Amino acid sequence: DDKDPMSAIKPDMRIKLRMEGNVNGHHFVIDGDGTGKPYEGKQTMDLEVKEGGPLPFAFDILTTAFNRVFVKYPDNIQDYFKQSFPKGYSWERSLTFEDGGICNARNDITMEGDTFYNKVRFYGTNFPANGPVMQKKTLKWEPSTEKMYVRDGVLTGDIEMALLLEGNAHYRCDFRTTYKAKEKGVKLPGAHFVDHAIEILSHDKDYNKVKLYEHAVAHSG
Repeated sequence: DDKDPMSAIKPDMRIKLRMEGNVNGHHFVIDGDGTGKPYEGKQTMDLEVKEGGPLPFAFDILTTAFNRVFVKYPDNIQDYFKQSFPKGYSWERSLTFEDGGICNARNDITMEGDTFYNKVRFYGTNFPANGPVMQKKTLKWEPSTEKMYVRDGVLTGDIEMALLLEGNAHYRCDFRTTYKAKEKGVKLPGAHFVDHAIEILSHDKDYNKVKLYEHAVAHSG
């Protein structure tokens, strides 16, 4: 062990992002600019809708597609994401909501110097016209625990999410993310959990500009 552990992943990195896709036929393009500390499991991002604004659907369904490199991994758990760089990795995610709405998100994450670049694509469909997503009745994603494990040789993360709605109601969704490193020799980690909390710090009236924050910590049992 004579190599620099932070030779690729610096304690303070920048994040550049561009999201492209549509939800129920409404195309949009959102840019992302923020920083974060990977070893502390924190990241902040200033978002701006460049096309398709104002979004006719809830902005909360997109926040989780706006990088597990910002996870505070203990020394007894293999960090599959921090060992994915400088080359990077990518993930594919499916979001299955309780009223039939289904989304497919993916992000190709590369590293150029001190900046994380993200090529995000978000495609949602089957959302009911009177549902809380199209009617914009959501408030926040509840903090929740993602479970990491190896499924058929690929690092998989399932979690049961929940969106707080207006009127003391909840709107649940089931996530399934597959994380693949571009170097196919990166050692897969063991089964562990990732407690995370995502929230919108500030936003304008039409959600054209959003300041997003996320905090995540990894642990086992």
